Amino acid sequence: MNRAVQLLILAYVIGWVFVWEKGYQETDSVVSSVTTKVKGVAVTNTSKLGFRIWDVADYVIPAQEENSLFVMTNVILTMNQTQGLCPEIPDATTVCKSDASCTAGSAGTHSNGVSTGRCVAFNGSVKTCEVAAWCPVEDDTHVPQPAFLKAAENFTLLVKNNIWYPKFNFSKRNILPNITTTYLKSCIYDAKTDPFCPIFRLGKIVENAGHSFQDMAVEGGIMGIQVNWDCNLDRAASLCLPRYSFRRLDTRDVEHNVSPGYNFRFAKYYRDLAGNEQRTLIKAYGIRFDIIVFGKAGKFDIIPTMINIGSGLALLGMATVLCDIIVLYCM
Amino acid sequence: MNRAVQLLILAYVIGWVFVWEKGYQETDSVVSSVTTKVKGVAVTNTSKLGFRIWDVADYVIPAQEENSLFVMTNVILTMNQTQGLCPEIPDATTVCKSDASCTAGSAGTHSNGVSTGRCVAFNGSVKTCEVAAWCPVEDDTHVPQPAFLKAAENFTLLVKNNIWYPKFNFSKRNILPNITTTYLKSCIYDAKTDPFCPIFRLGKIVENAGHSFQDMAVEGGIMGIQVNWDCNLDRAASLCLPRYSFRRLDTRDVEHNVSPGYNFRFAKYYRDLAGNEQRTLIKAYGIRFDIIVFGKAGKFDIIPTMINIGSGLALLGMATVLCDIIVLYCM
Amino acid sequence: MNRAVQLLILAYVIGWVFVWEKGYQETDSVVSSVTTKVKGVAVTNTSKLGFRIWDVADYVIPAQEENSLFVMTNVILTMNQTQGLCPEIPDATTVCKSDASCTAGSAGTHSNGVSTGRCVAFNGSVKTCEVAAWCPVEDDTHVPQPAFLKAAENFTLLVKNNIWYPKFNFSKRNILPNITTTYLKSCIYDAKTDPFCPIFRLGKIVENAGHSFQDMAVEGGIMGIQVNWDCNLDRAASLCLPRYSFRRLDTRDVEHNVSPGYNFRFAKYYRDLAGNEQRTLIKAYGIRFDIIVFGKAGKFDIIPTMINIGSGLALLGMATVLCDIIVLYCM
Ligand SMILES: *[C@@H]1O[C@H](CO)[C@@H](O[C@@H]2O[C@H](CO)[C@@H](O[C@@H]3O[C@H](CO)[C@@H](O)[C@H](O)[C@@H]3O)[C@H](O)[C@H]2NC(C)=O)[C@H](O)[C@H]1NC(C)=O
Ligand SMILES: *[C@@H]1O[C@H](CO)[C@@H](O[C@@H]2O[C@H](CO)[C@@H](O[C@@H]3O[C@H](CO)[C@@H](O)[C@H](O)[C@@H]3O)[C@H](O)[C@H]2NC(C)=O)[C@H](O)[C@H]1NC(C)=O
Ligand SMILES: *[C@@H]1O[C@H](CO)[C@@H](O[C@@H]2O[C@H](CO)[C@@H](O[C@@H]3O[C@H](CO)[C@@H](O)[C@H](O)[C@@H]3O)[C@H](O)[C@H]2NC(C)=O)[C@H](O)[C@H]1NC(C)=O
Ligand SMILES: Nc1ncnc2c1ncn2[C@@H]1O[C@H](COP(=O)(O)OP(=O)(O)OP(=O)(O)O)[C@@H](O)[C@H]1O
Ligand SMILES: Nc1ncnc2c1ncn2[C@@H]1O[C@H](COP(=O)(O)OP(=O)(O)OP(=O)(O)O)[C@@H](O)[C@H]1O
Ligand SMILES: Nc1ncnc2c1ncn2[C@@H]1O[C@H](COP(=O)(O)OP(=O)(O)OP(=O)(O)O)[C@@H](O)[C@H]1O
Ligand SMILES: *[C@@H]1O[C@H](CO)[C@@H](O[C@@H]2O[C@H](CO)[C@@H](O)[C@H](O)[C@H]2NC(C)=O)[C@H](O)[C@H]1NC(C)=O
Ligand SMILES: *[C@@H]1O[C@H](CO)[C@@H](O[C@@H]2O[C@H](CO)[C@@H](O)[C@H](O)[C@H]2NC(C)=O)[C@H](O)[C@H]1NC(C)=O
Ligand SMILES: *[C@@H]1O[C@H](CO)[C@@H](O[C@@H]2O[C@H](CO)[C@@H](O)[C@H](O)[C@H]2NC(C)=O)[C@H](O)[C@H]1NC(C)=O
Ligand SMILES: *[C@@H]1O[C@H](CO)[C@@H](O[C@@H]2O[C@H](CO)[C@@H](O)[C@H](O)[C@H]2NC(C)=O)[C@H](O)[C@H]1NC(C)=O
Ligand SMILES: *[C@@H]1O[C@H](CO)[C@@H](O[C@@H]2O[C@H](CO)[C@@H](O)[C@H](O)[C@H]2NC(C)=O)[C@H](O)[C@H]1NC(C)=O
Ligand SMILES: *[C@@H]1O[C@H](CO)[C@@H](O[C@@H]2O[C@H](CO)[C@@H](O)[C@H](O)[C@H]2NC(C)=O)[C@H](O)[C@H]1NC(C)=O
Ligand SMILES: *[C@@H]1O[C@H](CO)[C@@H](O)[C@H](O)[C@H]1NC(C)=O
Ligand SMILES: *[C@@H]1O[C@H](CO)[C@@H](O)[C@H](O)[C@H]1NC(C)=O
Ligand SMILES: *[C@@H]1O[C@H](CO)[C@@H](O)[C@H](O)[C@H]1NC(C)=O
Ligand SMILES: *[C@@H]1O[C@H](CO)[C@@H](O)[C@H](O)[C@H]1NC(C)=O
Ligand SMILES: *[C@@H]1O[C@H](CO)[C@@H](O)[C@H](O)[C@H]1NC(C)=O
Ligand SMILES: *[C@@H]1O[C@H](CO)[C@@H](O)[C@H](O)[C@H]1NC(C)=O
Ligand SMILES: *[C@@H]1O[C@H](CO)[C@@H](O)[C@H](O)[C@H]1NC(C)=O
Ligand SMILES: *[C@@H]1O[C@H](CO)[C@@H](O)[C@H](O)[C@H]1NC(C)=O
Ligand SMILES: *[C@@H]1O[C@H](CO)[C@@H](O)[C@H](O)[C@H]1NC(C)=O
Ligand SMILES: [Mg+2]
Ligand SMILES: [Mg+2]
Ligand SMILES: [Mg+2]
Repeated sequence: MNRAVQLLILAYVIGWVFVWEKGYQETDSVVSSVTTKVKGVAVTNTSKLGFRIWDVADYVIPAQEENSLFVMTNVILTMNQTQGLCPEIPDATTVCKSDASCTAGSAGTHSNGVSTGRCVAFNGSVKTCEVAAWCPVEDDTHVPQPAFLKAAENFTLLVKNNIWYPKFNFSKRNILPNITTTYLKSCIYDAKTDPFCPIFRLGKIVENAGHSFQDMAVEGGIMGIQVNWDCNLDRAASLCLPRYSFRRLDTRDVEHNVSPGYNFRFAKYYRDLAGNEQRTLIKAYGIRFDIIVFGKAGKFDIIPTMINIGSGLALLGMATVLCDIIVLYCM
Repeated sequence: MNRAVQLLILAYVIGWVFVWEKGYQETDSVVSSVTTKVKGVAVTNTSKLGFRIWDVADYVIPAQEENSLFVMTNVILTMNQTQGLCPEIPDATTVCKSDASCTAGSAGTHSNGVSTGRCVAFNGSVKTCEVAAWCPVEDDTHVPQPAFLKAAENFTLLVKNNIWYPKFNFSKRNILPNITTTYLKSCIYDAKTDPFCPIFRLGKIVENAGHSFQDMAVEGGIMGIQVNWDCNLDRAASLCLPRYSFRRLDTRDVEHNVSPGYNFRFAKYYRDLAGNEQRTLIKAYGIRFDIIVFGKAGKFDIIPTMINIGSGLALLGMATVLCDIIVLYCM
Repeated sequence: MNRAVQLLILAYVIGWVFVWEKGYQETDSVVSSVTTKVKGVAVTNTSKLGFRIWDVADYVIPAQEENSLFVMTNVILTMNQTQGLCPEIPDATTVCKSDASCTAGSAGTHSNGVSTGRCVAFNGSVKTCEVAAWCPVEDDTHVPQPAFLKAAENFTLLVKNNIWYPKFNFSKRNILPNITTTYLKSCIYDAKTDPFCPIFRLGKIVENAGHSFQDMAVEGGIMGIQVNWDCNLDRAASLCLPRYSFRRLDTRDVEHNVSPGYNFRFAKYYRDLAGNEQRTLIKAYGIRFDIIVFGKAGKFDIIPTMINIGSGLALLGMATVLCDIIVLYCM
């Protein structure tokens, strides 16, 4: 029976290690560079803003990032803001009846300005505390619904991924060598029809993750594009191909709805004829697209092979002899 | 005694491996997304700049980043810069007595413009070489002390961290489900009183790292916020909690004081009525806050358990039999 | 012979493990922070743009990044763009003979505006479809050659790298303590003469990677600066030194030339006296410099040493006894 036992061990070393686990290969991780470009135009003709055009230079903030990009889907605008004194937005906290309620220097965390201790009139019927800030102050109580830039559902995104394995002298990109300019000009990614077109539609990205673009566009969120490289360098180089998957990354609270979506504030600065600073305040809601790249390569190397061989041999002998010892003890 | 030896080995496999090392669990790394928001307003009434307001759109450059943010604490401003010809800032190098000293095209690395080979008068008493640049040139010899935006010590920062373990289908955020909006509106992190409030005060961040905010605010630096997730997925999901620690990341030289702090330059561009380009040059000193997230999860899996079991068995037999061989040789 | 065999095993444990592999050391990975600064000025006197000055605030977009930076080398400018109606750039697709060819709402992915269904005259001889966009539309058919900002070859880049090993309480930077301000003011990196000056010239960076800066500057690309830390903490702290290498990261297609270089679009916004929005559209070509830091440290620890010792002992006995068993079977 010893011979039988030793054989099973031989099976383990040959089938599970060298074949199943490819113990004959050396492994390495990937170094990746990602660049993105978005195309699409949105047109709005609201009464307050008039006729507006939104192109790539308008809704992508900033122009370029690393492994990420942000696309604006909803917006609140405050134009003609100047440094001075103004009343606050009326609420349960800022409403005052006299100067006694207001305290000078009450610069809280949520106050967009520094209170001057004076109770001034926001309009004819309400009176609020006066602050020193950019005036008039922003009113963000009514987020637009549906999204202001809901046409972003039909925008397209090109992902250019350059991967490099420093150990094996192997580099390539996700734009395959058999892709032409004519094909790249009019291709949209699909898992079945165009699995290697590197151009994705944003609405399709959100839908493939199991969500709805129009629901997510009102307040924003985080979407994760996962690129996977599983290349065996013993094969041809044309068989090292990427795989794409999508997942929503921001966790949503439905019991309390604490801190939903994703937004930030930025401004565009101007000057008048007199030289005074002026600005437009922009509260931007939108979706951030993170590109996550995983990849490992394998190439045949003699060292790992030999190491495993020795281990298997040792293992076999030890086991067989262990079995022999146990058999005599049982006898 | 063989029985005794085999027993000790049994102890090793049961106590150190399965229990202490949790060999019965499969492990995975974390995928994290970090978003930040800063609140706070600073007011200055200097003579040169007049009355100014600094809000989040003014001192955070750029509006949003990935795993990082920059807050301005000190500033030098050069307003009304136009492209043309101007003298350099007087020093030991730019001061000239005649056009012979100046050489045309002497565009060095530290020259903010290209020298035209002419010696012009900086003012009535000093004469410096003429350059072609944005004029007038910046004078950064006197860094303001104390910091211009020293009120940034009292600003607050919200950190939103979304973590995902791809292997186990587990995702959550650092804003716990038992945190409400009322609590989040007025909470400040403290290791003892509020260990899970995700809002930190910048001065407290710098102080908890063993430093002083006012000293660091004059020239800037790098501060590292470390988030640690140590979650055992066999337990309840509410026990996967983050831990926060802080450390200053920029190494300071005190023997020579070579390249201290952290600063960069950026500009705001304007136009006049005639269409000529005009700009304000801004040299910004401040602190960069890097968010570093570490996390590993563990969940029970049968494979690792069995593997360890086999190893322990093998080990035991081999050892016991090794001891038996050694005993006979000693005899 | 048993004694001989056991001896060879002793050699393995002593020479390959403890000495060659340093099994007596505990290992750790690095946490790195990278900051960059670029110096250099370019002057152009083209007929369309007039006299222009390009300083660090003009060609670095954005002002600061994380582990990366972008330097502009070529540019196409479209000034005085306003929202309205204008014809498209003539080509094989936009040229129309009547309003029947144009379809209203034909907002494609490659259309910079939304077609209004009208065929208007681009100039006296050609007629193209009308779109609603920022007008006039950009004409990017003729990329300037040689590069507009080809003087960027002589710009210099300072890399400040702060590394930290959390396990061993060891931190330092790539600006060595024996580097002075006088040396840092006028040093350029060279592998033989100045191997530790942290200031690199961009043209030299591209040349050391095996390429030409002027060829790469017309359309741009990605360049990778690799920093390597190989520190043995048992030695003196002054011997933990960085090593620099360079590699081009963007893969180029020469058979089809699909998606070459690297570029993006951004705008500068202005207002007129009447309050209408106006902008300058900028298509920027340039090189992105990615800083990649690898580092592992080793310090003596008793645990790893003991573990290896035990393994070696076990190994020796098992092997020697395995050989003894095999010998009797052969007999
Ligand atoms: C360029 O080379 C790539 C190879 O990386 C070609 O990809 C191939 O694309 C076709 C069409 O999408 C795939 O066929 C598919 O087969 C599945 C069944 O396996 C079927 O369900 C689909 O409907 C489709 O017929 C093919 O699998 C894929 N090759 C792979 C994945 O290795 C691509 O077509 C080439 N393009 C050109 C223009 O030559
Ligand atoms: C929401 O759930 C968290 C659980 O993750 C609650 O955290 C708990 O907070 C309290 C109060 O800060 C901690 O009590 C502390 O105990 C230490 C001694 O261990 C003491 O020195 C402190 O002064 C304080 O009393 C408690 O340990 C902590 N739970 C943990 C760490 O598991 C939080 O209170 C909950 N919030 C609400 C509003 O229910
Ligand atoms: C500051 O300390 C560093 C040590 O990290 C000094 O680096 C040393 O620089 C010199 C000059 O570049 C190197 O000498 C070189 O030797 C090779 C042969 O090994 C030769 O081919 C070169 O032409 C050059 O002579 C030296 O190896 C290097 N030390 C190392 C690498 O450990 C640096 O010089 C110090 N600076 C000052 C101002 O003291
Ligand atoms: N840096 C900060 N300091 C203190 N509170 C903050 C900070 N950032 C956000 N908050 C508060 O946390 C809550 C949820 O944050 P969130 O930004 O998602 O909501 P929000 O309505 O967009 O916040 P806000 O409009 O006040 O900027 C808000 O009530 C907000 O006031
Ligand atoms: N890209 C660069 N090329 C050459 N020298 C540089 C570069 N960046 C910085 N330096 C020099 O390195 C030294 C230290 O850098 P650091 O930026 O910290 O000081 P600094 O006074 O803020 O620099 P500067 O004001 O000239 O921009 C300075 O003397 C600076 O001139
Ligand atoms: N987001 C996108 N959606 C669709 N097509 C795209 C997108 N980004 C780029 N492309 C197309 O891919 C091709 C190669 O991209 P690339 O940007 O390198 O060339 P380009 O001439 O600079 O592109 P363009 O000038 O149209 O912005 C171009 O024909 C471009 O139109
Ligand atoms: C995105 O594009 C699709 C297709 O171009 C739009 O879907 C069509 O929209 C038109 C009106 O523009 C409707 O008449 C059609 O019934 C829609 N469906 C189809 C199948 O054609 C879609 O509305 C666009 N999304 C936007 C603009 O947000
Ligand atoms: C890693 O791969 C690159 C790409 O093949 C090699 O670059 C070649 O380098 C030689 C000598 O420097 C040149 O003659 C070739 O023209 C280069 N090829 C290309 C495509 O540019 C590089 O040498 C490889 N590295 C090593 C260590 O062999
Ligand atoms: C940050 O805020 C604290 C508390 O609001 C300030 O500390 C107080 O400042 C006032 C003046 O504004 C003094 O009268 C008090 O004596 C200070 N201490 C206390 C305990 O109240 C602090 O000055 C602020 N830091 C700034 C503005 O840089
Ligand atoms: C990973 O976890 C998510 C979250 O639980 C799973 O998403 C569910 O998917 C099913 C089918 O697609 C839906 O019916 C549920 O509504 C989803 N849940 C939520 C909360 O959105 C996802 O299926 C899991 N992945 C796998 C492979 O099981
Ligand atoms: C980068 O700088 C070098 C040296 O400063 C320039 O090379 C010289 O340029 C001058 C003209 O400015 C020529 O007369 C010399 O013959 C060039 N060579 C040498 C060795 O001096 C180089 O032209 C610059 N590159 C630019 C401006 O793109
Ligand atoms: C890690 O290293 C730092 C730097 O040496 C240590 O910081 C010292 O901390 C003590 C007590 O907090 C201070 O008295 C020293 O002045 C600090 N040194 C410096 C240079 O700032 C830190 O304590 C170390 N960490 C541990 C756990 O020992
Ligand atoms: C925008 O809407 C107004 C109101 O109907 C209309 O008068 C105007 O012509 C529209 N804009 C354009 C560019 O047609
Ligand atoms: C003043 O403003 C508040 C808040 O928007 C509003 O409720 C109130 O009706 C306004 N009063 C008048 C007279 O417009
Ligand atoms: C800047 O200077 C020009 C003249 O050089 C002047 O016309 C303009 O008003 C100035 N701008 C400001 C903001 O003072
Ligand atoms: C700023 O200081 C000046 C000088 O004291 C003062 O006249 C002015 O009123 C101050 N600004 C404001 C908004 O009060
Ligand atoms: C000219 O400027 C230099 C440098 O700031 C200064 O030292 C000198 O006193 C100035 N001369 C006059 C007359 O203002
Ligand atoms: C841009 O054109 C408008 C008229 O369309 C003109 O008033 C303005 O002066 C121009 N701007 C520049 C910078 O030439
Ligand atoms: C730019 O070139 C023109 C044309 O030769 C010249 O008149 C002008 O003086 C040049 N610019 C400068 C600043 O000299
Ligand atoms: C009109 O523009 C097209 C495209 O640039 C050009 O080919 C053509 O010669 C132009 N016609 C006239 C009359 O300028
Ligand atoms: C903003 O308001 C000022 C007066 O406060 C006015 O002079 C200016 O024209 C306004 N700007 C716009 C764009 O309406
Ligand atoms: Mg709000
Ligand atoms: Mg300086
Ligand atoms: Mg084009």
